[PDB]
Amino acid sequence: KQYIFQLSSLNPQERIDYCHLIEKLGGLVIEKQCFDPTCTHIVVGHPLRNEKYLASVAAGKWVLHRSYLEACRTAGHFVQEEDYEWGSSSILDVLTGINVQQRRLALAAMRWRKKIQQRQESGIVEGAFSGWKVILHVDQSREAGFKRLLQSGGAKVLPGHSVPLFKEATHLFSDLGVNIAEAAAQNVYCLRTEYIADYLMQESPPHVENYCLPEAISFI
Repeated sequence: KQYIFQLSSLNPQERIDYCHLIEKLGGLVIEKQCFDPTCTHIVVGHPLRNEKYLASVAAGKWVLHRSYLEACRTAGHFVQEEDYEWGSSSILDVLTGINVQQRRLALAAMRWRKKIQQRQESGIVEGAFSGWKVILHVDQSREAGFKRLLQSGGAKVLPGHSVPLFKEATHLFSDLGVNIAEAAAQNVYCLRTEYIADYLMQESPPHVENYCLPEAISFI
């Protein structure tokens, strides 16, 4: 049990003060902007749909309201996290006015934290994409970001998209070359990239039929 924080959407003075506090209590703060899988807790000023937030959800981190740290300060130790989760009733029944997007991001973070924890309590490693073996066929501009998000949820991303890799893959995601029909014939889930984020965000998992790539539909 570890206390490794990253901070998001807070101002510099808040970050300085919170870093000081976290360190005094025996925690660590990872200062780099990019999501770091070694963190355990992220304190978020206001939930935004971005790579860092999505990766935190894929990894099942505590995604916390800053009132968590104020409670730690008072207590003089790291307190129980559940009542400070952005998606907890304790926060959401008090911030009844936040917009629908932030509510959605909050709930998704709490839901995956709980689900991943429940699975980890049963010896399943990693996060939302645990056991996925993924072939990625996307635009060079989007490639690194998709890889990082998948890896943050515990997916292995395979090198390239050659036919021999189909026998190793569970999933193939493509931007709307690569032989999709053959991958589908070899029972790979051949899906639009929107599936990845929708798997993280949706209360009930996206259904493969709706995300299936055109050449793979008959193989469902």
